[PDB]
Amino acid sequence: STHEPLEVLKEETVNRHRAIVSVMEALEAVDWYDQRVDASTDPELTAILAHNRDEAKEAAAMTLEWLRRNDAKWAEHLRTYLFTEGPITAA
Amino acid sequence: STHEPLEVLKEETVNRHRAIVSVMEALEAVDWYDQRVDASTDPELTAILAHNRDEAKEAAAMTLEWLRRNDAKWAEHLRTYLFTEGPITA
Amino acid sequence: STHEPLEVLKEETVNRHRAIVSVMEALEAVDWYDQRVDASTDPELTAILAHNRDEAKEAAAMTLEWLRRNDAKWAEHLRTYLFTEGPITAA
Amino acid sequence: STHEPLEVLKEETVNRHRAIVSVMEALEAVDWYDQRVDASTDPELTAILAHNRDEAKEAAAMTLEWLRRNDAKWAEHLRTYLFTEGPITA
Amino acid sequence: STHEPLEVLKEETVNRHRAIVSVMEALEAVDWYDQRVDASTDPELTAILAHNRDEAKEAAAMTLEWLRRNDAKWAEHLRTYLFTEGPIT
Amino acid sequence: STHEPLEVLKEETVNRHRAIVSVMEALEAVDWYDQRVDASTDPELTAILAHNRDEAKEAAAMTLEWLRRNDAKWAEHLRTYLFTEGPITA
Amino acid sequence: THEPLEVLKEETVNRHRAIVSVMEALEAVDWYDQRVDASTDPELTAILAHNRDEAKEAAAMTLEWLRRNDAKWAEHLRTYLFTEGPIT
Amino acid sequence: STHEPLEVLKEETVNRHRAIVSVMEALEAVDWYDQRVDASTDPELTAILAHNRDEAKEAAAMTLEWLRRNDAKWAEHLRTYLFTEGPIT
Amino acid sequence: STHEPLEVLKEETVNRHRAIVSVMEALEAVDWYDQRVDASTDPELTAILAHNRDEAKEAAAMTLEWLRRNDAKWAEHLRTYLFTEGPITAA
Amino acid sequence: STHEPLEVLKEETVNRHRAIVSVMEALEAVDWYDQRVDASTDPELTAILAHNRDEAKEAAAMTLEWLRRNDAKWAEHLRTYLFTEGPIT
Ligand SMILES: [Mg+2]
Ligand SMILES: [Mg+2]
Ligand SMILES: [Mg+2]
Ligand SMILES: [Mg+2]
Ligand SMILES: [Mg+2]
Ligand SMILES: [Mg+2]
Ligand SMILES: [Mg+2]
Ligand SMILES: [Mg+2]
Ligand SMILES: [Mg+2]
Ligand SMILES: [Mg+2]
Repeated sequence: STHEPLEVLKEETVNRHRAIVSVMEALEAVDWYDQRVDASTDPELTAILAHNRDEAKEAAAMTLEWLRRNDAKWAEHLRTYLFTEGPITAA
Repeated sequence: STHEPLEVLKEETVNRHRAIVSVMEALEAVDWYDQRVDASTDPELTAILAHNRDEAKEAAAMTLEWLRRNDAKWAEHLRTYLFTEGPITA
Repeated sequence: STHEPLEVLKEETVNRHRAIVSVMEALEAVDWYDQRVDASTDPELTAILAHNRDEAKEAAAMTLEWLRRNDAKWAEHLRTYLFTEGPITAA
Repeated sequence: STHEPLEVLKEETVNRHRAIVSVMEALEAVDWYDQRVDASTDPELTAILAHNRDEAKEAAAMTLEWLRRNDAKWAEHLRTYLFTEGPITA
Repeated sequence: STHEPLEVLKEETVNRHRAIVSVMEALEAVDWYDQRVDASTDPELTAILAHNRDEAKEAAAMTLEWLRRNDAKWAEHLRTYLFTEGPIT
Repeated sequence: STHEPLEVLKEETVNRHRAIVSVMEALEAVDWYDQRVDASTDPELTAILAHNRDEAKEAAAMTLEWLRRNDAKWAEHLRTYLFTEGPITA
Repeated sequence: THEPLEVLKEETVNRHRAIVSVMEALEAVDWYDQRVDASTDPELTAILAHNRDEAKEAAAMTLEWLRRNDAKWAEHLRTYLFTEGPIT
Repeated sequence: STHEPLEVLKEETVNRHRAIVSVMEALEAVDWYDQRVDASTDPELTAILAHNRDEAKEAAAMTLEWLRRNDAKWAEHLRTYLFTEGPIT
Repeated sequence: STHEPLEVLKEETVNRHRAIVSVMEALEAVDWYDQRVDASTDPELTAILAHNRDEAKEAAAMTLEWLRRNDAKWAEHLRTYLFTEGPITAA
Repeated sequence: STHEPLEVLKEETVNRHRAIVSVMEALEAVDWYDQRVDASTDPELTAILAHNRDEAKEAAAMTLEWLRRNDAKWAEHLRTYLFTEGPIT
């Protein structure tokens, strides 16, 4: 699934890759479930879709914390920006 | 861009969509840049690639903070897990 | 996201479409998560990936039950094969 | 057809992959067949598509049972939710 | 799902489009199921896959018969080649 | 181009794969050529496209006869439905 | 298409139909020829090679249409086709 | 990037592959550039896009001549249809 | 061919979109042509491919100057980095 | 990520490939961000997207200069067209 061959990649690069694409897929799941939540005309499907939407938000948060713990620059930038107030582009 | 038609989606949903896919695109850029840094055999090229890799992390972090501010569940789950100690799943 | 234009589709069909593709995406995440579980050389990431692997299984299951309650043939074929013994083709 | 290389994947993980993508492809055919059932303006084609739609639902059902027999968590979660009454998220 | 817009296409063309992509999708499933039959190391799964493989051939054949009945050239060319002997060439 | 690796596939499975995808690609060209015939506003182009469309039906028909000859269930299922009368779903 | 139809000229849309018909024919020639090399069944190989060459013919016809209906295709095809010596 | 694996392909087949897909990629750029010429509302961009549109036409033609020189059936079929008069079919 | 619907885009934006993806496609032809130049074992074909590779570079160049003339930040950032000496990151 | 296999590619060709695709990916980021700048109905988000849009223009510029230093024909053609006035063609 990696774009470069595995023998030229440091083991750590490959685990960050596995974590990053797991976040990507959770995010995409959040977006698509929410869109189906707005568009659904069956209220029982909608509760299911919204529950799993929020489970996918959780999966993303866990895996982002791993990246933060395992990457110095994710650590610095996430601290710079998450849980702040005032203009985001100026933090 | 969207999966469902724009006319049945709430304004807020569509703005969050724009933020989510931007984080996705920055995440993917992080991954691909970093793999290229490992594999690059030109150190001037490697330096560019590694610099822009970290600019993409910042772009991701900015947009995720936006999601955090505009979505109750993004705020709750990011607060449960980010900047913690001990087993993440716990 | 539908193949045929929305105006020629019955509302129920579009609701089942939303359900089916949601199961498809959940299945896919189960598969991709589990493969990363085998391949991860970081045990912290592996635990995160396995936890979310199994939440994706739950989302699949909830949404198939919705399909079952809202489709006569899903109800029939699921009843025939799930929770059986002996050769599956022989049920 | 796998994301990770075959050599680091347990044999069962690869057979479960084969089952999951087969279920995925069956589901997609159900969906597309049903949409074409609604849209076809030739009632003969419509009968074919509806018949094969349901064969495809059956193929998904068979393979899902295989998953349930070969994965403790599929078995638990399918036991929690299928053939129940009342709110699915409860 | 069509390439040209629906307002400029004849209705029969659009039904034939529905039949054709149904055949393609069944064919693709035949191929992919059969490859998994070869590669599967769990024989209970292999049996499921081979049963579904062959149900997919049946869906293709039915829908190819619909095309044959609803398209003169499908009828001509399928008549020339199917169930013949000697070099297909 | 095979979903599974070549070393685990039987040679005849791989040749049927080569035949099957050739039929698919010919089928696709029938559909796309026929759609362009309906939509074209140049009658010379229209005549080219309808000519090649029907050539594509021929390549499919040829390769489907090969499949019939080389796969027991293609033979059985094709012999059940082609050149029949009355409701197909029987 | 790329752009929406309402901003496109009708000459451009017909050329598009011709161009992608050539592209698809070209792609079929390639994939057929690769399967000709790879096939270990000679009756299939004969079929695949036969249809390969029909696809070259479908491409050639449609290219003549582009030539007759596009001034620069007519110019560039005339410059290079059926020549000898360095193509550059 | 090839359909079949490289180890079972002739180098001739693979060089013709390189030529065919290069023509395909040029053909697409001609189409997409021309569509952008129609759609552009800036006359300078439009002028750039049209020039590069026509460079792509040239690249297809050169590479198509190589195919003619290296493939007996390319040679026969191109010589039947290019630069002719009357019904192409 | 736009991610967002045309009716919400500024006309100058869609034109810049048209120029950007044209650069992208020319860049891609340069890369793929060059790889075919290295790998090709026929020099007539390699010469053809090498000629068109460089024509594609020129197409990228022309189109990027249009972007430069119609977007201040393209103009600024391109003015900082192109035709410089010494470490590219430090300009 | 290459179309041809790495073993037949010169080391520098692969490096230029890495640089080219990096520019390509930046370019796409500029476009999609800018379209969302126009379309967003939340001004805080728009500010983020406009900032990141312009960071991506910068990455493209950096990486484009690297190409200019490592490819004689990029150097010639970039020399010809960038920072000029008058008809580009
Ligand atoms: Mg949870
Ligand atoms: Mg906790
Ligand atoms: Mg259903
Ligand atoms: Mg749950
Ligand atoms: Mg059955
Ligand atoms: Mg049956
Ligand atoms: Mg013929
Ligand atoms: Mg012919
Ligand atoms: Mg020229
Ligand atoms: Mg030039």
